Amino acid sequence: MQIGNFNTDKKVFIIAELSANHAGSLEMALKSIKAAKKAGADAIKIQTYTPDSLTLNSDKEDFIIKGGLWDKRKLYELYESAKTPYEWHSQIFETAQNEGILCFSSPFAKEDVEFLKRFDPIAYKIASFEANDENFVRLIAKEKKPTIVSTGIATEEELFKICEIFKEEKNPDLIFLKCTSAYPAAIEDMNLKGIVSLKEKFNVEVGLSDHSFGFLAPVMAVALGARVIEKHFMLDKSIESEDSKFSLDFDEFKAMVDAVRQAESALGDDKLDLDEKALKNRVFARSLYASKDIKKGEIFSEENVKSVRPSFGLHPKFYQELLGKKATKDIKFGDALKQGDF
Amino acid sequence: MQIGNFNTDKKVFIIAELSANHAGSLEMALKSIKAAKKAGADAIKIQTYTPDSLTLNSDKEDFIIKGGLWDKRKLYELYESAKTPYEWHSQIFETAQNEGILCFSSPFAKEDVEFLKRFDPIAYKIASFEANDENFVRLIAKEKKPTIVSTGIATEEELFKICEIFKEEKNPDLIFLKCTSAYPAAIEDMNLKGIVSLKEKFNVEVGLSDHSFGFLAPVMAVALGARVIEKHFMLKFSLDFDEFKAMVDAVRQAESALGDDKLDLDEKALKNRVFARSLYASKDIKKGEIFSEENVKSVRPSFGLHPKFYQELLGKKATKDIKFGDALKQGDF
Ligand SMILES: [Mn+2]
Ligand SMILES: [Mn+2]
Repeated sequence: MQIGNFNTDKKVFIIAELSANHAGSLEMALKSIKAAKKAGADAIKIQTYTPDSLTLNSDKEDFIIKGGLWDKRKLYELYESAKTPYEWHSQIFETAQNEGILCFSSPFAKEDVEFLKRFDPIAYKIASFEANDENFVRLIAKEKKPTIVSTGIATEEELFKICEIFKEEKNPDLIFLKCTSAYPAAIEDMNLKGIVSLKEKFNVEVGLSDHSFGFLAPVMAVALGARVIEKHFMLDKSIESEDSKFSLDFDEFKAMVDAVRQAESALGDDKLDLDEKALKNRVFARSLYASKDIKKGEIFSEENVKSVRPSFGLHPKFYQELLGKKATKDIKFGDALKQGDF
Repeated sequence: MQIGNFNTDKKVFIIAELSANHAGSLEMALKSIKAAKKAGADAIKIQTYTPDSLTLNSDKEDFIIKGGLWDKRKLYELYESAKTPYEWHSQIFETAQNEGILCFSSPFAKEDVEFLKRFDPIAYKIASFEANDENFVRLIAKEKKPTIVSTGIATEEELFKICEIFKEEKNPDLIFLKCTSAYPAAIEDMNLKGIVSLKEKFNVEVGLSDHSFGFLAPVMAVALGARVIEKHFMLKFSLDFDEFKAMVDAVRQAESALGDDKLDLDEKALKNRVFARSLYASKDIKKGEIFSEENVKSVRPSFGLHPKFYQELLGKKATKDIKFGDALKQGDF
């Protein structure tokens, strides 16, 4: 299957999430896009929403944040500061095109999709929190583009309902991501084998949305069959934002890309053919040799035939058939047995 | 599957290959066994052979080594110096029990197996070079013990014959290892996907014999389904105590991060579902007003109606006065 011009069955699709790590600056946003391409990412993912896309402008208990940096402010106000403006989208997509990196966005409402259609995005991203919204999922499926869905909070019934919707809307490019929580979350809670379970149960392509640090999660995801890797990206390590705690800077993201690319090539082939190095080591494989001198007409036995290294003699499969036959030639001790010697 | 007292379906069986890294001194060998437990290995594997077990005492071209440290010497001479003497096995096995680590050996001839039977080994190891010897494989398979086999040089036909032999001799504990060559071997040449193919084609347990440095091969092997990791240990391609301990911790890190296939929501996943989408009143709604896009909005948090009701809810009438920002519930329509 293909995302834009990218074959995800040949290379792992590494996505750098621009997220809110532009810190409200278009200059930092454009600087981050070219650096993600320099880091080795294949696509940049921005978030397209307005506060109306996400929540309600209300003073009620449900809509005020508890305990965070916004310990008593509104959800509408939080999403306002972290929003990626519509005004930047023209420059963001064009800057990604100039740098050669792919670009797509994560919408959060119907209005964001209608705005995104003017860019004709190669793919769509459904965040974990919007996965249980069938009407939103159906609206994105009608776009007939590869859709990546985060399964962080979705139940199996909801994941099954997502599949039926994509089959209903005749959209075959559905990808499911396993989510890993950000530290101090423990490694035991990663459950990276859910990548395999997601592929088997729902017959979709699978990937990893990694909010953890290090190489354990992305490197194992490649081995587990994940073909899309998503990591949050920020240009600077002092660029404080709403996601700077679990994001990667240019150095760590480039290092993660190299770790994932090494895993890809180290996955190699299923074929059990003997490589050039394996054939060089097969010289010292077991083979049948003469463990004593054998005159013509003498019969072969355990006493004059021995399975030894190197492999220049008869293959050890001949041992039972060879035993009891008569030598056709004079065989000195240490001679490699050949066909015709018996 | 159980190897001795080790249950291989719960934990990855990490084997430290002592090989000839004792340098011909029993004092160094016993120190290596004590370090394997500190590194986190579950078993140490020694080699049981005499030069007769491997090759012939001959000066002919076939039996002289080319290009190594033994650039023109005999194969018989190399195996004589690198041998693990039979006299050491008793102390080696007794040291393994005292340190709490498992111990088994790699035989290379019939005579070596009969010597090992006095120790009742939990498992046997067939080196790659002996994998094409069906008479040797049949002899080891008849021991009815878990047998780990290196597929480094074995052909597909030979691997099938090993399975047929183990099926013939009714020994079901057959394990195949994928081999990775040592430096200068490239990462591209690893072909670690053969771990899965070995499991699929031959219906055996799979493992990794790693001669490479780093964590790429062992950590990926855990993800690929390997339940045996084999590494050479020394107190050129071996690992010291620090490198082996670092690899063991890396392998155990991979195990815990593998987790479950189960897709149930964990405690952390349930905490984040609070911020899932739900149906709320996006305007004030008087009793008897019909619901529409203008007065119903799917938003965060999740305290309102589940978004599945959006199609059914649209067009129905409110049964009560609903204010803006109110979570929609069953009975509001
Ligand atoms: Mn994320
Ligand atoms: Mn080895």
